[PDB]
Amino acid sequence: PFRDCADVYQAGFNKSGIYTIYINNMPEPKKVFCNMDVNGGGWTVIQHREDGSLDFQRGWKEYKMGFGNPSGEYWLGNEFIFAITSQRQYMLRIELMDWEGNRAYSQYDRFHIGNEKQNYRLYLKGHTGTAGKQSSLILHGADFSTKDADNDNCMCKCALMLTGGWWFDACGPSNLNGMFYTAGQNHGKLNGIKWHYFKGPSYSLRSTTMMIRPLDF
Ligand SMILES: [Ca+2]
Repeated sequence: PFRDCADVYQAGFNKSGIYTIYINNMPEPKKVFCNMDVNGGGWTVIQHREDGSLDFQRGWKEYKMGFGNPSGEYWLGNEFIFAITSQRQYMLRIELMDWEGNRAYSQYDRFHIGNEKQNYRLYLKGHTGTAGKQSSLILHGADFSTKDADNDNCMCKCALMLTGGWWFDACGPSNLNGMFYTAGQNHGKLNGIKWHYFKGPSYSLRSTTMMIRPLDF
């Protein structure tokens, strides 16, 4: 029973696309995009953005259950992210592109997130890549927050200032779920789709993909 796109790959489907996966302890299947091209393939996409067609200003429940479509932009849903990352040890890669043709990535040796009663707190270790030398996600641990669930480390409400659902600190150095600003708009925006150690706190990115695979791939 395919638990993730790593399984899908090892069974010989080497072509990127929509696949269905059967996550342990989850009542129903789930479609995901599998990227089979990137490291040596194997990647379950957990979020993707590229055109702004999908709105990321959603509440806790939509963040939990997922929204959008794996043929385009989407958020896989926290409950599923937790569930997949409970099945084994996963690593996380984050593909990013700016408006001038540049591609960069961040990678994490180890990723998982807590369950809902842990506010889906992020845990990460082992940052490398070309999207900056420091990690733009906090490594040390942050809750997940959205407009209706204020779980950040700030006295202010970060999801309200920056939009979207994210592991905000006192809003920290990233928000890949902010507002999508188009070509030539990407400049001077404070609540865009940002990764501070790549392009900075006021650049809005052209495109993001967050994906996971097991260490033993
Ligand atoms: Ca707060």
